[PDB]
Amino acid sequence: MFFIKDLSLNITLHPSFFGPRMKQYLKTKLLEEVEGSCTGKFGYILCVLDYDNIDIQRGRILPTDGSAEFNVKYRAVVFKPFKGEVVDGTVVSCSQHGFEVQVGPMKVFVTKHLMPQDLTFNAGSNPPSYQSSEDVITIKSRIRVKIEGCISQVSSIHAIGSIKEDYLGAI
Amino acid sequence: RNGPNEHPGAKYVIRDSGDRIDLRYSKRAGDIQLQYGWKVERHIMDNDPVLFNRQP
Amino acid sequence: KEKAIPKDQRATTPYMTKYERARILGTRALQISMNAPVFVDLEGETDPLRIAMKELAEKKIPLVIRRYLPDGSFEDWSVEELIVDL
Amino acid sequence: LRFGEMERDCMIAHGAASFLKERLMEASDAFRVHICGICGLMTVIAKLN
Amino acid sequence: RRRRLKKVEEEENAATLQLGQEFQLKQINHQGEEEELIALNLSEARLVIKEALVERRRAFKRSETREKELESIDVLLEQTTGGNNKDLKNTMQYLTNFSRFRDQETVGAVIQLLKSTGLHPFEVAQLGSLACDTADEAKTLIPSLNNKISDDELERILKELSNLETL
Amino acid sequence: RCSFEETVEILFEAGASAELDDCRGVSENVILGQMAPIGTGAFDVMIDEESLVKYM
Amino acid sequence: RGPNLNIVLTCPECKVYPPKIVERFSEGDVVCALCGLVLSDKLVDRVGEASNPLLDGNNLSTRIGKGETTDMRFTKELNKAQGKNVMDKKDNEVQAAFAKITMLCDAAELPKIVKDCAKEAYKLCHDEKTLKGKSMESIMAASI
Amino acid sequence: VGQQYSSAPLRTVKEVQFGLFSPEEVRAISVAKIRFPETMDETQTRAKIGGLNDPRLGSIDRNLKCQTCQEGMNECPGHFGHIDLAKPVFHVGFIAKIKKVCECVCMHCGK
Amino acid sequence: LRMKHGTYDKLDDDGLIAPGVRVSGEDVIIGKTTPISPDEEELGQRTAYHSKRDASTPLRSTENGIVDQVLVTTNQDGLKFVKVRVRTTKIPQIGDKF
Ligand SMILES: [Zn+2]
Ligand SMILES: [Zn+2]
Ligand SMILES: [Zn+2]
Repeated sequence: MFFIKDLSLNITLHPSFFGPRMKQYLKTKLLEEVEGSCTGKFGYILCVLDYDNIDIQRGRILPTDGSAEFNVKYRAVVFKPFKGEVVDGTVVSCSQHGFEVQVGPMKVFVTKHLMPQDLTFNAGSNPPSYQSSEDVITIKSRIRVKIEGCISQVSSIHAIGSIKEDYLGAI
Repeated sequence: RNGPNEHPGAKYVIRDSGDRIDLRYSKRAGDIQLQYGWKVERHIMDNDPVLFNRQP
Repeated sequence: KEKAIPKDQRATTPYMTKYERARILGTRALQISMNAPVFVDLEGETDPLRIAMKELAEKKIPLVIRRYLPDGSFEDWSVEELIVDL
Repeated sequence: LRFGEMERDCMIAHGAASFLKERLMEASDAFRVHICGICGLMTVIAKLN
Repeated sequence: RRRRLKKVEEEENAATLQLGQEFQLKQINHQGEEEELIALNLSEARLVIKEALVERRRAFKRSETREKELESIDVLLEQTTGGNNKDLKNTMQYLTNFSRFRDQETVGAVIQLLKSTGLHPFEVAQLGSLACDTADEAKTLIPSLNNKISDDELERILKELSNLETL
Repeated sequence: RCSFEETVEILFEAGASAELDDCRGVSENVILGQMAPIGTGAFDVMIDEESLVKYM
Repeated sequence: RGPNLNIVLTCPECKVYPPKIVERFSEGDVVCALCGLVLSDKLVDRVGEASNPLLDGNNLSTRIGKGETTDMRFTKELNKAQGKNVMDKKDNEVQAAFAKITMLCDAAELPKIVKDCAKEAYKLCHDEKTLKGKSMESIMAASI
Repeated sequence: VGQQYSSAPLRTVKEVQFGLFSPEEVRAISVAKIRFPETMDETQTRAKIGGLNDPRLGSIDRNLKCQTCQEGMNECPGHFGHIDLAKPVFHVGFIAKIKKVCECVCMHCGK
Repeated sequence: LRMKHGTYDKLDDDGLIAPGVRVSGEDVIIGKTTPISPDEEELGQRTAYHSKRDASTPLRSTENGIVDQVLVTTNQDGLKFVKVRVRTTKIPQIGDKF
């Protein structure tokens, strides 16, 4: 799911950037340290909105580091997965332990036990694929997956999905 | 270049990554090339401020 | 921000304290040692502490001192506006 | 050499807060631990790799 | 702020619309003003993201079928974003290949369409992201819709959502 | 208080009474190895952008 | 049959394996002898008690005795309770045998090495099916 | 060398909240249940699992890792085990405090 | 294993420096080894070749001089033990008390 979130970050500036154009460096650091990053609390931080109007507060010199610590408030578009949510994606990898679906910046892992019984793994075909009477699931195929679990770490999110329920699977 | 056995000299070189180089056992590859932001742990020289104390 | 006293009613001394000068010189000296842009002209000087002293004398240290009060409130004083008389 | 309590008192009387910290931290045992925001205990298992 | 120790927290679950602690319905922005949780469907998210990229490109410089749009987004992405953008490239590529509403007019119609139901922001965003043909499909793909909207309204809403589908 | 005398008795009473220590004294900061709010620590040093832009 | 949990010190830069490693104990450093890179710092060099894990194995025990202030009642009962432990009973037999071996070896004016070997011989040869119908005196005399 | 980089934010201790451990907390915090009064197994080559020096509580040797965090001696803070006592026992440092509470409340209804 | 960084060049086959030899800091004056138990690897560096570990006695770090006397005898228990004496001359300097 895509949300527009109000986020805060603590950025550190090396003393080498204590010049008349330090605010630009803070903006560059924000786009280089936040955009594309993953946080278990807010999901994948994708894009920073209103790049011209970030609120840069007064910086605090750290006692022994000598660097300035800036609190930065910004508005960003973040993708956060939730268990029980249904998403669409493209299969990127297939193996004996199931296939992986790519949904935006996230990869959902579908285990065999979360697949319908008829589906079976066929390593003989190149590329390997899951074959059943009605459909074939392979790399680049489009699958509707229901996220069954999400484990969020401070800098990583991994989810497991299922295609057993009705109206799921190959699109 | 002087090394750790001649005052004024130096004992360690610390790179920006946090790696510390003992100047003993380091001359095998020759003198190290210094870079900005590095640290040279060198002998305390003249006019260095130091705290001088007598107990009690 | 109720703990930031507006500049028009600051009741603290307009003079830099000895501890404020010591930390400002040490703070700016450390920054100079880390290749910070020097805003004062150097007529020949390599010690970061001496460069900081030159900056303080010419009022070119871009720092402010957040003086804290025993109730949690604070006052912001620029190094340029603080009198260095001690 | 021992930087004892009396020495600490003298440095407090000098107002050298940063020097007092460096003596007690970087000239002696300095250790980094991970604490939990819910419980203030040092019971966080950190797989830093 | 008083003491805090382990309290039993409602496990996150989309089916129950229990989105957690930071994704509550009522949010507080940087100005302290109360706001509703902004949930975006795939088409809305695609427009919002690429609307900021063009503005970002404008900032630096001053101081359509699927394939061509995909390439245009790709070239714009590399120009207007910094390093370690491996996630944003996949996101923009994923949004172009899974969006149902192309232009702003189409998206604007959807927003003015689904806001009459009074559903949760998560539910409306889901109804604009997944193509459902029957009310039963939306009732099982979005378990939260159960006992919130009658099949009579859902059937017509899905029909109108499928109506404004380009290509 | 535990730094002076009766260290363990004071700490047990702190536990039973669930005392909150706000770490505003020198001893608490010495124990935690952080800059005490004394002398050079009685204030914070911030960076001034308004002056940075005009110093060039 | 268990987790590895082994740390091997090698120079990331030199990459030569096995590496030349020098332990600068005075400096508290472990340094690569070829490049000088330091691999581990802050190496370490009554609060405990010693025991010999060759005659006693793994058995940590503590005595109960009087202090600067003590009532004989508590000491007598605590010793009474401590004696009635079922697990420590097994090893006390070996310790009692050690005590008598020490007494015999001391009344014989024998060196400490002799009694240490005698006690070790007893422990190794004890608790076996062959020596179960023989008197303890024969066991002790043979061990000595 | 120094300690390895961490992704957690670096903060300064602002408050210390003293208190008492609950039995539930001691069990939850514990990484292992200590049930053997030994330190090494019968071979005296490795530490006994479930004993005092369980490899799960940390390591104090420069050559071994912690089985819990997989970090060396200079990074592992140590991990707590727990022993479930057969019967409740007093805390020697609170007996006087415990006595005073007993004289304050009824010893049959706790009021 | 665990041999000290000093020099063993002055020891003889019996692990003792002959009297009359000059010694300095970190020099080993009594060489001794003890056997080790297998299945214990430290910092790697422990191969099948290694079967002994160093238990030597080095000269005091700050002291130097010439070995004056070495006597080898047996204790009350019959174990071999040795005494090594080292000579040095102290000449008055700017820190000596009189
Ligand atoms: Zn916790
Ligand atoms: Zn090397
Ligand atoms: Zn550990």
